[PDB]
Amino acid sequence: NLISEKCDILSILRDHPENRIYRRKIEELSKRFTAIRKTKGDRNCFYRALGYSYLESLLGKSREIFKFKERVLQTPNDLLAAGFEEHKFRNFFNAFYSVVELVEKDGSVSSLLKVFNDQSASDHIVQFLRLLTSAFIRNRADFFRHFIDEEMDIKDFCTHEVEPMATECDHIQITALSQALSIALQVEYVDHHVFPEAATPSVYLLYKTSHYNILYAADKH
Repeated sequence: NLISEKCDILSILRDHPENRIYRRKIEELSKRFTAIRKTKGDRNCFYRALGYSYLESLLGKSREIFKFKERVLQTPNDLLAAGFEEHKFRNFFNAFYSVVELVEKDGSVSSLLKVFNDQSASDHIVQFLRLLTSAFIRNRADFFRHFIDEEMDIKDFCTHEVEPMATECDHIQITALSQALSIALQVEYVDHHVFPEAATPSVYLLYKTSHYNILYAADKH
C-alpha cells in the first residue's frame, strides 16, 4: 500500500538488516516516538507523507480545520498568480479539496487512509501539492533563487524538479511546501542542509536514503 499501518519503531531494525549499523539511533528514536508509518518509495513520498500526516493531525480539530480550509481555498489564486491556468490545475485542486472536506465532515482516519491508499486519488493529491510547491517557488523567486546557481533559472527548476510526478524532493521543495501550507514540520534523520527541531510540530518525518516515513511522538507518559 502507499501508506502503511502504524508499526513499532524497533521494526525499522527487525525488518531491514541493512539498518543494523544505526541501531543505537533507532533505539533513541524508540524513546521519543511510539510508531512509524511507511510510505511507498516511488519518488513522491515526501509529498504523500506530508500531506497524509498533516491532514491526519487535523482530525477533530474544528478551528484548525477551519483555518486550513480557508488557506486551501486561496490556493487557486497562488497557482494563477504563478502562471498556471485554472484549466490545468482544476482537477488536482478538486481532489485535494475533497480530502480536506473528508477531514472536516467524515473525520475518520480510516477514510483518510483509504483516499491516500487509492492510487488515483492519492496521485492527484501529490500532483496538487507539487503544483502548489512550484507556484510558491515561482511567486517567491527572489528568495528561492538564492538556493540554486545564479545562472540557473528558477523556472526551469520548477518545471523539471518540482512539477512532474516522480521527481525527488530536496530542501527547496520541503521548505516551499511547508511554508505554503504553514506546516510546522520536524524531520528526524536515521543517519546537505538539516531541518531544525520544531516547537510544536504537527508532522514528524523520518528521513533515510532520500525517503520519508511518518513518525508519531510519545511526547507523553
